[PDB]
Amino acid sequence: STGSATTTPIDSLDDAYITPVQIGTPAQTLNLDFDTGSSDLWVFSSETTASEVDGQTIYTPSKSTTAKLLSGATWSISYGDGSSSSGDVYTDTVSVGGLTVTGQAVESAKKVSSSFTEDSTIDGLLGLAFSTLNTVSPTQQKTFFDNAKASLDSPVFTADLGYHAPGTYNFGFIDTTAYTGSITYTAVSTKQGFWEWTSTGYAVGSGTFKSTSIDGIADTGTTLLYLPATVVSAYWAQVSGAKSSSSVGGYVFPCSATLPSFTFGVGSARIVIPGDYIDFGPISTGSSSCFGGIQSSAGIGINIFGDVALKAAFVVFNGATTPTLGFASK
Repeated sequence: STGSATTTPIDSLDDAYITPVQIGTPAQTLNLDFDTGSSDLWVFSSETTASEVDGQTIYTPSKSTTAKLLSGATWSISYGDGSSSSGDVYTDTVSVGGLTVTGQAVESAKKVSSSFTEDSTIDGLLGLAFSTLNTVSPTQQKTFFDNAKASLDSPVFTADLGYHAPGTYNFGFIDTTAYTGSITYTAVSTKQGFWEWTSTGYAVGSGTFKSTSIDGIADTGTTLLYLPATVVSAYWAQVSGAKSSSSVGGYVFPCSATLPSFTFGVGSARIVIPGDYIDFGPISTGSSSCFGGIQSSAGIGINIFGDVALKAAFVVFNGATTPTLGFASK
């Protein structure tokens, strides 16, 4: 089997992307944030504290003939940005782009933090990291991909995120028309539960590529590219007027600047992020100061190849017995 679904930016900055997902019988379609940095599929629901719902579409398990309550089970998750959610657990039929998993754990939110409430466009998350990170207790549950894997034509999914445009998540096949040149594959460590890999270096604009190992995670659920302070400083030093602002929370630059590209290494191959992808717009409405899309990972504890990096590539998440990542230009 295979699946193919379009993913759409939630706003004009590509802050996140939403993908329609069918849950239950008859189908209830919710728009979920596919997150290769986590491993819970959780939704706003009929059980979510009413005051914490503001415009989201909810899953109502009592209207699904295939929903089953997982007796006694609970879940509770906290994300890197300080957001969180928690609740109880159903299993139900879940379909993505024509690919159906029966008995998928669908985690129903009883509580969500303010950032989730305040985002009316995201109806929940669909985790695509390794199932070892799943937060269901007492017994951890499998991700959608983990459950689908054996049935897929090939044990893979691909992320093809657009810049200020829709893109695609495919399951079970590689669309050879969706990228230029060849896909370079690189090793993955699953030790921390992420799609963790080692980039071979970087370049700033037209500068010569610096060969240096940068361990980090491929994370579709993180907006920006978070890299070591040395790398990030080297980038912003090439932008006139750029500076790190503790009050704003990162590097800012004059909105009139022409941003250089940023290149990261995948083995001997190179992915070039155009300068425009690094512009996240005015720090506040009407400001002539803009927020940068490459920021320091110091204090996160891990480097994160988020959407700013991933949307410059066609990315293969290879879930074979020994997982790997592939990157191609496009």
